[PDB]
Amino acid sequence: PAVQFFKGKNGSADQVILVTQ
Amino acid sequence: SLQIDIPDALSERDKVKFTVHTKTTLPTFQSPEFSVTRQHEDFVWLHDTLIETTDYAGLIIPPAPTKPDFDGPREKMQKLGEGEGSMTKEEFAKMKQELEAEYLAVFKKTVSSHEVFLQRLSSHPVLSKDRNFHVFLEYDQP
Repeated sequence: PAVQFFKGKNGSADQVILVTQ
Repeated sequence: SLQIDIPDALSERDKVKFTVHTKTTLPTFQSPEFSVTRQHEDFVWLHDTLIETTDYAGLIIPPAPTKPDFDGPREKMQKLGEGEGSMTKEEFAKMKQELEAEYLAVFKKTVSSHEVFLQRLSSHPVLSKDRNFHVFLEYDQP
């Protein structure tokens, strides 16, 4: 239930990853 | 030359952690490039701190970032864990994807709010030099 955000490398689209909690 | 961005953040139950990453040509900083990890709670502290700084009266302080709300998405993902055996496998995947896109939407908005606030500060001629702001940027003793 922990979610990780990565800003997209331009112009790369943004992402979210589940984490382990 | 101060440039600030938030490359990544984590939403984890209790809090949200922002990686605040800085590139500067300013001498006063010990290093040209660095990253530190800040909670939402911290930005508010900075804003609160700036707002009450006496020299900075008659300056407009950029509005603080709004608190992140992951509650809707969080509840669903908590349930989803709930349904792993029971649920048809396909449904689970579609449900996982949708929840994630939902979390993602919130992140984008919230990252921007926090990032913009910092960027707005760096842009400012006076405010850019504030000591409290500098520590927030660079104090990376964990």
